[PDB]
Amino acid sequence: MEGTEKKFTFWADKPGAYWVGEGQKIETSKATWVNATMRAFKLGVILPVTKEFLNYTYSQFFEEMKPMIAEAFYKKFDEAGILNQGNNPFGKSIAQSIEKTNKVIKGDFTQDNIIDLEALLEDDELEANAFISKTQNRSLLRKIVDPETKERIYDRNSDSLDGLPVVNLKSSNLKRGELITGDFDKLIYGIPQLI
Amino acid sequence: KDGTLMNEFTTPILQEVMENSKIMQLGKYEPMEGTEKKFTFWADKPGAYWVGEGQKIETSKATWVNATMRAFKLGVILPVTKEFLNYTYSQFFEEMKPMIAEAFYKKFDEAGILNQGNNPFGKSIAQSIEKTNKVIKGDFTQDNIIDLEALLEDDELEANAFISKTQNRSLLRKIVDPETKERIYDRNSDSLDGLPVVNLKSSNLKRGELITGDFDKLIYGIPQLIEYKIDETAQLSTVKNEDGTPVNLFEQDMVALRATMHVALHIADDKAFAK
Amino acid sequence: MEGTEKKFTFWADKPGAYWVGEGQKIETSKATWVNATMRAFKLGVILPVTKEFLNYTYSQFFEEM
Amino acid sequence: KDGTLMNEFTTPILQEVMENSKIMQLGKYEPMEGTEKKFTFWADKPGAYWVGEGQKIETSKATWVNATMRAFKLGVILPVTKEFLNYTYSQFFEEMKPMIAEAFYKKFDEAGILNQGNNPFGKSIAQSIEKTNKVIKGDFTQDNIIDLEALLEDDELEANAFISKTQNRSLLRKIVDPETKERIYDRNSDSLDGLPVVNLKSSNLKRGELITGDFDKLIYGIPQLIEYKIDETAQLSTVKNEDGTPVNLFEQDMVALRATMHVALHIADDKAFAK
Repeated sequence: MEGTEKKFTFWADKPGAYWVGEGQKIETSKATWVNATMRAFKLGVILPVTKEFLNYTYSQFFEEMKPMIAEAFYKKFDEAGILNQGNNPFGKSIAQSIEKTNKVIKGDFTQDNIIDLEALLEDDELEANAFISKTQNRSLLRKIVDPETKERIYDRNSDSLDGLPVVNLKSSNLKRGELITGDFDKLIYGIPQLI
Repeated sequence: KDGTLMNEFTTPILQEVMENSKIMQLGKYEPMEGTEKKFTFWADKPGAYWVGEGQKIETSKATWVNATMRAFKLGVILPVTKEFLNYTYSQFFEEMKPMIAEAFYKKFDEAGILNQGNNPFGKSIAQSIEKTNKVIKGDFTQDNIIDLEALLEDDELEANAFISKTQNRSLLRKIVDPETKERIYDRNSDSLDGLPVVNLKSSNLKRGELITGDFDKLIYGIPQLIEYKIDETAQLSTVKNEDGTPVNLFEQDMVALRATMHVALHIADDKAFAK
Repeated sequence: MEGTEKKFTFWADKPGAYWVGEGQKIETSKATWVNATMRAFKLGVILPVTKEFLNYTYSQFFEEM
Repeated sequence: KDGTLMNEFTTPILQEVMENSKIMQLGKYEPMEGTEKKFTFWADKPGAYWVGEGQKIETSKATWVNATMRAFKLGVILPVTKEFLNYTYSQFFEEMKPMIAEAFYKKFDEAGILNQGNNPFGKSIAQSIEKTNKVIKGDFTQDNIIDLEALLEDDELEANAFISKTQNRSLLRKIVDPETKERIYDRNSDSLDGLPVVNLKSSNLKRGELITGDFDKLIYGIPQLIEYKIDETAQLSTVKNEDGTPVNLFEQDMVALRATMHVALHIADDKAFAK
């Protein structure tokens, strides 16, 4: 998409009485905001420019580097939206929680607080599939002192905090605390247009 | 807006409404005008080699309560002008009828299980309050949860799945206890006693858990009438308010359905009490 | 399409002496809202409708009306 | 920026009138740069048995002019964002090129006949009329128009049709001739005396018609060029304000087509008197 597409209609429905018939209607729409941007490399690219023109192997390596930079482009956009708030988009993951309402705290760490965080999510009524966590944060989350342990997995494929499988991604974030992702729309146009 | 639309917007939450309709099942589903009579028990025992004696038991259920569907107020009147002028809004209204049909099953299941806003007498919470109490939502304890299972064994009642709201499930998931047994959680769904159960959206308190045994389901169909009658009792806010006389125009489609639930002998329900 | 839609475009004139290419194009849009509804029959046609059911000559007059 | 979509662009029945006026003038075109004049006027003796005076005058006049169409900046900046989103803007650019070509012929006529621009400078019809002083003061009468047309034919070459400036033609139509005949009335085509009059829009000219026959008109070719690299900034708004035009492809294509015109002095024109 060129911008942001409008969300699907909710429309609440209930049976109620046998004779009476009433149905609620709800409308949702999203406005177009924020666009992706890619900048050319400085200092390092200038050294590679002379090598690619003279040698054939360096020119082929530069084409292979374009594919590596394309993977880094998706990694940079995801890390900024989830942590430190360095993205163009307003109200996302950490920025959305800080503006509206706080759910969890990274300052205080407790085994009972982790179970209490799941109870707060049940009252808020939000469904989560996978929780995004950095490599540095995952090492601290793996080992913890507690009287009783429930839902961790670890040995199978990935370590679980509440009781669900999640993949770890490399991002600049603090070791203390864990973040969870709900629902977010993804948009892509392509990779490398100008040579 | 003043009755103007440039582009049609897609409706939010579709899977949640469909899940609530499938969740309301315990003792089969069959098409009937009222309530069908139950199957005969007839107790049989071997006893002696020469002597032969057999007990006979008869069961029957009387026809009571019928399903009712009402047309939408205020919101449907705004949509009536849009559907007549624009082709996209008219197609959206037909898609909304299918969404309201899923909400019809969700409204009937929530009223029977919680708050007692159903036409039927003696169901889930209403049946437990009238006959005998099994569980309490006022007091919460890990030992009491194990004690509730022991009380069900003495009562002799079989349960497949326990119906629980989204707000109640969040409180039930996290609990402080010295020893934990039968929870699952990571596989598909969290278990309270040791059995798989699907969660449905219903207006209920966070404290306490309810269990379903056996209940009969009845259905006639969805959306019969398309043309809407003149509004007088229903409140209108958009464009013009109606109280007495109204112009003949379709705003919300009328649905015809019939539902009757069979009364259960034993059912587990929790009620909150102040200390 | 519902309502009314109108589009207008204007082009800017370029300089005589060659130095720099001048752009800037003007765009205008016009739209009209609210459509008039046709009036329904009242007591005047209602008196004729009763005669149309009984008499054959009055039945043809209702179609002509 | 680029919020609501209009999906409409102005085309034809405006540029066609300006193109027809330039074609109605009729002038010889040459591919080679520069011009040349012919030798005129020679002295002759009347005296008997004597050589007398004997001198012949030679004339040579070169003509060369370069013309270029100006590219948009203010309107072109808004169009750049629309071009990437909508395919209609690319088709609109082809229609805009025809309008710019029509404006190119209009600017060449306004500089000579109306003296608005400095394209021709030396060889101008309005400048030649001011130097000769053949223009009539005040409002043009029906009897005065015939006298002015007869005066031009006696001194110089007779013109086929007088140039119209839209508003001047309407005032001439209201006036009636002394004889039993309609003056400046158009049944199918508008004509001053015999030949069809050409209508042209001018900012400087408002009242008074000028009659000209012999006029040179030469063109290099068609005005079409590819757009690359941003040049000449006036107004730009998208994300950040900029003083000098840089980065990306050009917003508007600048067309180059050289045009040259030579005047033989035949126009008289008319000007209104002020008190």
